[PDB]
Amino acid sequence: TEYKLKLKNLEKRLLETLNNLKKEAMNIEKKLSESEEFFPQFDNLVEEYSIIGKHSVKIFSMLEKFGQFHWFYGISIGQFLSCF
Repeated sequence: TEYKLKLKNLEKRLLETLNNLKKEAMNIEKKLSESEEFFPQFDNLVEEYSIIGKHSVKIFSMLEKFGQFHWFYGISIGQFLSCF
């Protein structure tokens, strides 16, 4: 985001430095080319976390049903993350 904004700023400034223009353009191109294989390897990882999550939301729900049962057995989500 900051590179594309600064690139537009450099382009309007050049309208009213081509070396650093080309270098930041190459930097912009590289921080994309490396985003190509990063995403399918990123999102392929989390299946470990889906089995984590489906248990986590069930555990919190069970403690919540203990909280609706008796007024003393209350629990917040902040305490769940602190214990996590």
